[PDB]
Amino acid sequence: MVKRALLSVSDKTGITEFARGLEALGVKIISTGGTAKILRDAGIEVTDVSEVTGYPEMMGGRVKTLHPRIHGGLLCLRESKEQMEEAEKEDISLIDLVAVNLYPFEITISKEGVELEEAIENIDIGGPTLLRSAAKNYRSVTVISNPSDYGHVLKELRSSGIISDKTRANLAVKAFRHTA
Amino acid sequence: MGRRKKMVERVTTLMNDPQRIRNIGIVAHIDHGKTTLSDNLLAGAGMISKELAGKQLFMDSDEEEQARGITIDSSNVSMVHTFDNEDYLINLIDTPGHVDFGGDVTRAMRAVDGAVVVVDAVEGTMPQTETVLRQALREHVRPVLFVNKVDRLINELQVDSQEMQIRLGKVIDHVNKLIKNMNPEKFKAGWKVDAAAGTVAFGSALYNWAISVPMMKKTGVSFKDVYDYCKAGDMKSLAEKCPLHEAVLDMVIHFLPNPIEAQKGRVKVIWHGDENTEIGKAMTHANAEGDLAFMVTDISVDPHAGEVATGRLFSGSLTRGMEVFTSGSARKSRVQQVGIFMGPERLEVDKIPAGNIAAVTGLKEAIVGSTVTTLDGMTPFESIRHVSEPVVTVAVEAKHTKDLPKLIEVLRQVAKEDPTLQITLDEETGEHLMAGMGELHLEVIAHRIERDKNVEITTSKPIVVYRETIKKKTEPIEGKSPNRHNRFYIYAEPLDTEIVSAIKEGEVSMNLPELERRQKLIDLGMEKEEAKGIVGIFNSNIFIDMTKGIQYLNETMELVLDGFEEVMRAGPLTREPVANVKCVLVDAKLHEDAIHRGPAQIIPAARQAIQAGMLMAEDSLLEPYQKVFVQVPQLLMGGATKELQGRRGIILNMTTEGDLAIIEARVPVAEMFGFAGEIRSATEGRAMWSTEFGGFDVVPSSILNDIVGQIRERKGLKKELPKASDFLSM
Amino acid sequence: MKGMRSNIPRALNAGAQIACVDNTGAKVVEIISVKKYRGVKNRMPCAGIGDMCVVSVKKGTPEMRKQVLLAVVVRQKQEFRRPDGLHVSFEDNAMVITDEEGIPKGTDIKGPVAREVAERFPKIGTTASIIV
Amino acid sequence: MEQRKCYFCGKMLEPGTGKLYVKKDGSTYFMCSSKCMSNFALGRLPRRTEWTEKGKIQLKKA
RNA sequence: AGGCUAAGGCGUGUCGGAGUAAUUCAGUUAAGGGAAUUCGGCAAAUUAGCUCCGUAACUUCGGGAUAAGGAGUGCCUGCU
RNA sequence: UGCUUUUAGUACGAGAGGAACCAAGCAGCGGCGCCACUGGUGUACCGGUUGUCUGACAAGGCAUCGCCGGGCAGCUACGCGCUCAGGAAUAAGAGCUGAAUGCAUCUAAGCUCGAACUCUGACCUAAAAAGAGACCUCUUUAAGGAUUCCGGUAAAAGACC
Repeated sequence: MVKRALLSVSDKTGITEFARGLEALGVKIISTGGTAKILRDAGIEVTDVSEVTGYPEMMGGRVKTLHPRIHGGLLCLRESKEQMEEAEKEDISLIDLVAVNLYPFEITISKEGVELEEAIENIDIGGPTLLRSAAKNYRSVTVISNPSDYGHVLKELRSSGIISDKTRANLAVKAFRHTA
Repeated sequence: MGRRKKMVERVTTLMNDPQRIRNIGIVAHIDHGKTTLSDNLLAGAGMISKELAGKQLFMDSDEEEQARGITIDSSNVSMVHTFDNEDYLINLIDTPGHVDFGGDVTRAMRAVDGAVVVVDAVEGTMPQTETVLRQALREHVRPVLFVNKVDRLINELQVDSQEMQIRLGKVIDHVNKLIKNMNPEKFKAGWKVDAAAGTVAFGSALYNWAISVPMMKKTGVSFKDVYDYCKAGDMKSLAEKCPLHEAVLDMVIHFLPNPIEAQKGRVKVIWHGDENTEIGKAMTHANAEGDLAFMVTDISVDPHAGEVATGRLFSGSLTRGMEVFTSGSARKSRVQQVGIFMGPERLEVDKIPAGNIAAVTGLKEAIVGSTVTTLDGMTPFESIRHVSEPVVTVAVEAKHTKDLPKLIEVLRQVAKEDPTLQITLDEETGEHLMAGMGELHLEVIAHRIERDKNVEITTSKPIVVYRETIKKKTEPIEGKSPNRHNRFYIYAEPLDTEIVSAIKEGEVSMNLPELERRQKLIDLGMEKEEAKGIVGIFNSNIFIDMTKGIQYLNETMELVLDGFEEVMRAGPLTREPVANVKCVLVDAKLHEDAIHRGPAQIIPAARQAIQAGMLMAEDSLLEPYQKVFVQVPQLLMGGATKELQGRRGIILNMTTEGDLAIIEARVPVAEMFGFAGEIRSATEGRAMWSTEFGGFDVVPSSILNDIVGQIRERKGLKKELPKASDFLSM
Repeated sequence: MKGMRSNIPRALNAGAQIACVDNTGAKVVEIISVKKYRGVKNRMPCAGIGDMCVVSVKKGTPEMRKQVLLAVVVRQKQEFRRPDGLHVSFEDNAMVITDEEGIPKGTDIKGPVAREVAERFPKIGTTASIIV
Repeated sequence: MEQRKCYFCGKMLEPGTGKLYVKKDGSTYFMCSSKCMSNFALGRLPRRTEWTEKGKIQLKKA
């Protein structure tokens, strides 16, 4: 089913519960950066992204990773040769659930003149990739950009068992839209 | 049953044979013949198939000493000499006593039973010699005298036999006269040497010949006969008749102590923990069954077998496998392979009991200053620590424009070359701000550059790296986000020095179980509430979230701690890293959604607030000090002491050991400039000085504004004091 | 199998969820049945130190979970007597994944193993860091 | 014949009797009796328990 | 409330008894395992007061809620 | 009644694969007994402590043994000891001799082997075995038995020792 969870949600709302819920059904939580801490403190066991994509991470808070044949795993069809291939490789994981929202962009005019520098240097680059990747998976992998629908997902999983096409679809569409 | 294999078994027998061990060493002045003696000793007793050594400098098992002709640092080898029909394991402590060494000297000396003072037959007792001898003796390491290079006198300077022994006598004299001024109590316990007592040999390492009063008689070979062979090209005969290893190993065993005995007085002098304690009695009177004592003194990182830490098995049998600890860094690592040292290589053996330097792999808690133990919180021979960071930086430039590339790579290597600096390798200006640990260290490295690589470059005025510090407890300052939808009422106050120290110690971490960390802090001083409400530690700064029941703060956290770390990296005043600063968050008005809580809004507010607070709490600077140790003559103390006093020399000890006024003080790093020169200049060239990071200290308020202004200028800042007023804007 | 020197009470019966203490990716395995054990009416399958059980991986990696595997118990809290009259007990129960022959699927075993299993299956002993 | 000392009371384990207790970290403790085992498992320390040799040593330290 | 005591009311409704076996009504405790028992966790066990922190999906916006999940708690000395 | 070692990587087989007699240990279940060891219980006993009463201390009552910790004896298992056979006569079956039926034939007589079966044999019970037993000792107003007394290796009453 859905047994891995890469949740690097910029906005740290709902992740607490979501993560517990997951941990309960199983679903190894492979988050990093902010999320990691918050969860490994609330109690939810979380594994750091470090041991998945070949090389670790950097400047937590936005950057993190950006690995080709790891985003290509989740991407689309994690069970169809060519595509799936990028979710296995060398310890490379076949993560099936992703939720990474993007803190909205802002300019925040500083008292001493517009903080253009910082502004530009806080445009999430990592996020949009992971997101659009997972999103791409109208099939297999499920992406949940929006934080305000953790319920629906959890609900379905808990009850039904596996996620539903209908849902996967909406989720993806929404995620792409969000990156837009 | 190869000769080597039979020796190997012998090796093991001797290992579990502490009474038949001799952990000896070699102590001498530069270019006296250390490496020479060493390697030719190895080959002298033929422990290995001769050829093996020589060409591949064995004793020099590392890579630096391997091109010198005189020993430089530590490691060890082994000899097994047959004396009156009896073999004895002779560990050969490599000597890290070259003047270019401080703590290392001590470290090895605290693993050397005794040594061999090697005095050039011509140049005689030398400054270096004096230093090493006195040191070693201080740490209770009985030596013997092997006047090497007699060959020179005999031939080169065509001296006659009678004169030969007149000169050597005068040396013997000098030797003891010093020993006397070093420790009269030990000179009363008869450690002093004399060739008639077999504790002094005579020979030439480079020619492998060597004699000594006893052997002399035994064989019939007299000083005059020696002179005859030397003058008549019979040094080959000499060598054969009276081997070098022969005489040396005789001194090394017949008059030099074994683990057991050595350990006794050694523990009594060096160690300070109550000898009634088990560990104590264990390592005093030969016992390896007790608490593990394995002070790693070397890390032979075998490229094809991992980190192989080499320490003397003062206590602690080495049965295959053992989860243990260490001194200071007493964490929870194990102990896998424990090879002993045969020849210069690592012969893998099982259980090693007492006085037998062993190399252990799979040891995370194992470096210099760490005495690997199986009894947590092990008492200290000589207190040690582990922290050391760049405090004195210089702006290495490249005058010669046709050198930049070379420079770039040379300092790109300098990193591991000497892991004590942190060059800010840049392209914007080309000025590589090399951050060293000490003005002298800097000077040394810089010199090494245009010497071993020879880049036609220099270095500009060294500058001290300060820390920014607050003075009092502040009043809640509101940090407002641009959009005003977030307000962060926060205050700060000085960080408790105790907590400071322990955080720099590393034990207190943010990766620590609540209970664990909390407790430590709680007793250290941190009021329970705060200890329970901490959420981050940066160098010597903490952000104690002391608020309760604030919606969305749980998540929010990150952005605020970001601002926190930013401001802490460069304080609002002197733009220096903050240190000894603890913040307490008191209120967190937040907007409901995250739209109006995006990092671009949070980060500013926090930053703004913290900075404003710091400035309102009389921001000062911390100046590092640098514990001085001046190994100088007794007599010499007038100008010396007055000098340090004029340089704020807090004397913490003066050790006026007989004819030596070894003053131990503490002087501010910034004021250490020039001291190098003046000390010796005034003391007629008689001042072996050495220093070490004396800890940051609240800069004397005296001329704080002055120091501040200087920094401001140098780092090109504004002349209006960065008034908190503005930071805490509308 | 080869006889052990000690007398081992079969302490763990079917349904027990035991911590798995090797690096195979199985954290908790539930005992399903005991190999080479014939029971009697109403008696649950019983296993002590040195016994091989069929287990189901309840926690751990997704590859380990839901798999029917073979495991060997290496630690048990129920006290067992050595031939010389001394009674030995561990602080917890612990098992390691193996094959039919007794070879461990893992490479290192965290924690002490019993000398009985260390001798009955020599490869478990070599894989284990310390044998008590 | 291995001569063993009770970890709690410090008494010699008589042959054919007594227990060996092993913790997860490989630490081994000889117990002469169920009393000593129970007191060890309660978290009580021998140095604070007066009837044991470690308690007696702690008291005679004064 | 429950427990221990006043006042007041009572010992008022078959005895004795040597292991007083087995069995049975009602209880206490129980190694290791922990629902494998059973139609079914029936029965039993767990938790439990008060203070503080923290509290999800969903919602008819009232709630869910003591949700969940954490920390403290005795005595003595001196006090605000 | 199984597993493992050995036989044996042998016979067999081109290989792959792969036995049997004998021997040893262990294990599962069953049976019988036992309590040195280990575990449980242990309302004998010892301690800590909550609430309350006896004026306080001390010493005591009550609250499930108030609760909590420990525990000797005893009992107990989750602990411990012991628990092959051999022989006879047979079933299926394999043979010997052997005619009817010159030969042949395990069969019609006769004969030898042949099972976890049956019997015997190492266990328990058994003079109320109506054929109601054998032997020895003691003594015939005795031997000896019971009752009373102090008990427990025994015991529901009896009985038993």
